[PDB]
Amino acid sequence: PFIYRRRVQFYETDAQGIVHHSNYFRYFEEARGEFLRSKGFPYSKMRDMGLEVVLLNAYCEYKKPLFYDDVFEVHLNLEELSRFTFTFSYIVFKEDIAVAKANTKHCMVKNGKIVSIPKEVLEVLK
Amino acid sequence: PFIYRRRVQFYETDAQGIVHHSNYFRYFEEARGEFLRSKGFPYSKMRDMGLEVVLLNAYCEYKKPLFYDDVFEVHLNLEELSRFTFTFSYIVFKEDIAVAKANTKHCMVKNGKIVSIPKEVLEVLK
Amino acid sequence: PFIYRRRVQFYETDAQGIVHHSNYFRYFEEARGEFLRSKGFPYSKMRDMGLEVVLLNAYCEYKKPLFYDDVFEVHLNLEELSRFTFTFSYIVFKEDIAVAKANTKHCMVKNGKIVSIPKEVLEVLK
Amino acid sequence: PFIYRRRVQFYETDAQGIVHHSNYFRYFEEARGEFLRSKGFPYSKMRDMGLEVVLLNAYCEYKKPLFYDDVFEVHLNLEELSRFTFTFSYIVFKEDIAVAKANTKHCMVKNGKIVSIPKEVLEVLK
Repeated sequence: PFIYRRRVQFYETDAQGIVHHSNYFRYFEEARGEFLRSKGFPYSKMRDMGLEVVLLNAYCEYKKPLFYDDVFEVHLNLEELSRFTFTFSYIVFKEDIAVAKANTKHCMVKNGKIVSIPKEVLEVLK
Repeated sequence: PFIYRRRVQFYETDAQGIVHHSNYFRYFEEARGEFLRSKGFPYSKMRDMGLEVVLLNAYCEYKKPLFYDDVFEVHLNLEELSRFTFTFSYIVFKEDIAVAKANTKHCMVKNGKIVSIPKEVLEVLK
Repeated sequence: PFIYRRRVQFYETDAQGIVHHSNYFRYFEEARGEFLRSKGFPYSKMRDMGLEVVLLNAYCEYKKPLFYDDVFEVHLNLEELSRFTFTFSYIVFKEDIAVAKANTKHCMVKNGKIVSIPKEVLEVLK
Repeated sequence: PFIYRRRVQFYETDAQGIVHHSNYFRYFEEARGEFLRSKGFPYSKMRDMGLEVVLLNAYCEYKKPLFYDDVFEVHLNLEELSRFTFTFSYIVFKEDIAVAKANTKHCMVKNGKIVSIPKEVLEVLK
């Protein structure tokens, strides 16, 4: 898997003393960005071409909480890649333990229209 | 449905010029809270008993974006209610149009253990 | 003063069990947006005139915390209005107690350049 | 100065295409946490000693914007250290340009009461 390792910041918690559920999606976005950066085609360069990566749906299942200052890892895997869309899966680990699992499906946009994924992008995703 | 009506704030947008996907989960939480408040058993009073409502999983599908200052409505429906858990469904409307759909499943916790849903809570959920 | 009323949402808290200090600036932004809307000249209309209101500096003094589900008011007052800038002050009240005080200073841009505040905009600020 | 390095995440931007002003206070919090960790006395350890660091006031002056994917540094400096309070200042640099300047003032509590800053804590702040 591609691994993104991250520490919980205080502002990411809520009054329950855990990381708020909505912030997991932010962590997944950070992981996707580092995935692309690490492969040498950062999302920022995609945006310079006039490409947008559009989120279609997202799912997260929450098994155990994350606390302030916990070190955790998001292990990302490409699940599906078609002409128009791609799907990532994510497992969030803390110590030995899967603390959450998720997935996100995406498509791509240029000049206000859905475009098939450029071969240059297929290369880094694959 | 229970209806929650809300306007998009500037800080809820990102550089794509849309509401960031993670904020939809925050909007659903606001809707759940107003649902309970409106039925006269706000979540805050549940927390005073020493009850926690725990999110198990969440899903959102994104059909059309929301923009800064858009007025939108979250229409909430109780989908499932068992001894231990409950599931809400959500449709986000803007003007005539379903802009996203979602669901969240929850359970309840007291004194570090999963508890069956108190009859008082069943009453307001139903 | 212009009065903006608001309830604290659960995601606005952190593990300290209080509203995270950064969110106060979001509440002030909401208050400014409601003030401009009340005047019949929402910020969205300004954006449709190729204008941006740019924040110069911000300060907040935190006296007492806000907790999840607290109802509070933000009292907004214009402090300064000049050719190019304006300054608002804010007092956040909970029940009849001042819980925080703040101020923000702003200017306006068009075409990536600083413009004199349009006369139509001075009219609603004053 | 203590140097904290950071990259802008997409969710930290707003529709203006810049980092929302409220997020700067989150970056400063991250910088403080890294400073304390570097000293072998993370804030999490303080929490395990029934202590809380409470923010008194905060100020930020915004000179130039940060954009999505910008790498920047926060230079943290202790400005004041007294029996009960301490003050940090911050300069945010992008490339070699100061983009923002700020400061935060803090005190410490235990049992819901203000305590003198422990000697062990003064030792790592100084």
